[PDB]
Amino acid sequence: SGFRKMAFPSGKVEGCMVQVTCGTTTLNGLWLDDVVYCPRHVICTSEDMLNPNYEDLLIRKSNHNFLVQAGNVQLRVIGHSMQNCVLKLKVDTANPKTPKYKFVRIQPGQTFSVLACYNGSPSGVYQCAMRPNFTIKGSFLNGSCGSVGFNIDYDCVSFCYMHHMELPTGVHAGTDLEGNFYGPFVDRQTAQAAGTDTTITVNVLAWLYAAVINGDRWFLNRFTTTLNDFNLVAMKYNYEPLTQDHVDILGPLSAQTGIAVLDMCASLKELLQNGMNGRTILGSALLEDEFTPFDVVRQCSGVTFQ
Amino acid sequence: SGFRKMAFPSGKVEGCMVQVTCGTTTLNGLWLDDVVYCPRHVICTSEDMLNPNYEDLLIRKSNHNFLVQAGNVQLRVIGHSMQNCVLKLKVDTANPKTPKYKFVRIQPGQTFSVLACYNGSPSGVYQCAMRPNFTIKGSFLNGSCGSVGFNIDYDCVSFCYMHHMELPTGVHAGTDLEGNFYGPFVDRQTAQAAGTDTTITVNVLAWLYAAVINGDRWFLNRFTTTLNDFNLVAMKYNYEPLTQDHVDILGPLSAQTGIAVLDMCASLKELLQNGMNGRTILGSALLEDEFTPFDVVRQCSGVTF
Ligand SMILES: CC(C)(C)c1ccc(N(Cc2cc(Cl)cs2)C(=O)Cc2cncc3ccccc23)cc1
Ligand SMILES: CC(C)(C)c1ccc(N(Cc2cc(Cl)cs2)C(=O)Cc2cncc3ccccc23)cc1
Repeated sequence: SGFRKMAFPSGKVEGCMVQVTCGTTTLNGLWLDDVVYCPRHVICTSEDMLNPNYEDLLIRKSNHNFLVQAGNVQLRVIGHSMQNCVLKLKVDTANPKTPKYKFVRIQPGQTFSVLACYNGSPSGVYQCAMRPNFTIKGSFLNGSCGSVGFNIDYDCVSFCYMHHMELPTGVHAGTDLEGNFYGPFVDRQTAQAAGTDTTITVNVLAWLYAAVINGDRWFLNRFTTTLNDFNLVAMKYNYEPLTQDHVDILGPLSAQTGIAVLDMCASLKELLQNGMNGRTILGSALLEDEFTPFDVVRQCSGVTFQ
Repeated sequence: SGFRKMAFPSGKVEGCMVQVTCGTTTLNGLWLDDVVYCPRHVICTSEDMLNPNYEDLLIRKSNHNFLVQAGNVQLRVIGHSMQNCVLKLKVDTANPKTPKYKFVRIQPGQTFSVLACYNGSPSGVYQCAMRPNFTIKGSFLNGSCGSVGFNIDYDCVSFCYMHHMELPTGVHAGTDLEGNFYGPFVDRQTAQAAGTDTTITVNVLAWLYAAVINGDRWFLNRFTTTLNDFNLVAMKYNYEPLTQDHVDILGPLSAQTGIAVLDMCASLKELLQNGMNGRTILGSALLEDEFTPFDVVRQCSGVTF
């Protein structure tokens, strides 16, 4: 029993964190094979960040202007290039602790684990969701840039996030490991604002199934709904539209609990209309939307990573 | 900025997890130097669990009745002893991945990271508090027994918890790594229940200071309180007493924010009286009590390992 915000064990990614220094700017990099990945703004001064020309800034740097530390052991940079908003430093040494890995770009609604790092040392690990406005509600302090987000699937680490910036509301923005930003943001110090955020409907349904599996059933009801009628109500409360694909993905949880997806949709419709009436679900007074259907299955069926 | 329930990186503990099998029972063990630690109930049948005599059950075992697996590597057991409710299996090989470590017993209110494991493989990591009733609100399924709780300071892992059992409310009970149970619990399938749980007051105050540090002050008020008047009110909402020791521990956060401890106590009294009125504090509609004052400082000052 029990249901907790659960991160993947961080060990395989701990092996890959390094410190990258360029001038008086120190942040985190990700060392895989003979390449170190980090945000390209590492080459920028505070004054540079206002209107940076990254091509021109990089053209002026040599390999030896970049100090890479792996624990307290110096890696020699033998090459540098830019892919979109990430810097790739080629180093003389392949990382012996390099795990099996892919670079994956995730969809809004999908979750991942963050290894928060400072000076190339891991501080801590937590679970996050890519919001529909392409931001994450993280815990990052000055020096966290180059901290990575990952999912572990079977034997393989899937890196999906690199941290670049904090927005003025205190939410966070970054890229995939190919340097492509999630959301309509740029790596410049300029007025940038998170768009209006919505609730991740398929995840709230997943979390209601988690509640049922943990013996909390007060919200279930005799009513049903069509997909269309559910979406007409849900959109009024700033909930993402629920697709047929969402319904199919919730198939395994529906089968395990014996509650049809559209019956759980009918339960949610009444919760949105009526509220909770001062009751709670899995120790929360709000409807939680940062657990995916896979997250609920993994934690409720005890899948491990080796 | 931002504030999140944060576990310690689990790498140093991942290196130490093994599978222990005895008969039809498989659970997790902790391999440090040439010893494997696991719950002693590994030597029990389902029938054995109501009134086991562990001295009698253990004296009937040989070294080779214990199958220890570290990945694909069979470890040979060359000895076994019992310390309270943990089994210590002596193995032929010292763990090359053994970190610097200590065995510590924590107090109620203190937090730690859990590496949840099945068949000696890590599933997941989360942050926990030892509740005042000496239980933890974990996420553990059959096979999780021998999963460990830890705090990391510098390079040193301090192991404070081993998982033994699930209570009927769905909360969890276990031991320190000397085999002494937290609370009045025993390793028998006899009926035992969690005592009435209370809110960890000093941690709620710590978390209110975190909210201030992250630029949220809507919940503050013009009032103060005496310690005694705070405790008479907070006990009526099932909150732990706040001691002078608790007040002193909140000293650094009080100094950093310029909000006196008893002023924050006054704020908490009104939050319990009024609720949130459809607002949140650090993205929560409830008052969070699983962050210690040290946890708030660590996460707001960016400490690494
Ligand atoms: C390298 C230089 C000059 C040094 C630098 C680099 C990055 C930052 N910023 C601002 C921006 C980054 C992007 Cl990308 C667009 S604005 C940050 O957001 C850094 C940052 C990231 N995460 C959490 C933060 C918390 C506090 C302060 C800054 C934080 C500022 C200076
Ligand atoms: C060895 C044998 C038969 C194999 C065995 C060993 C232990 C268990 N128990 C019951 C107890 C443990 C303790 Cl200590 C007292 S009762 C558990 O509580 C296991 C357990 C732990 N954590 C989560 C659980 C969730 C569901 C079911 C059991 C869970 C049952 C069988």
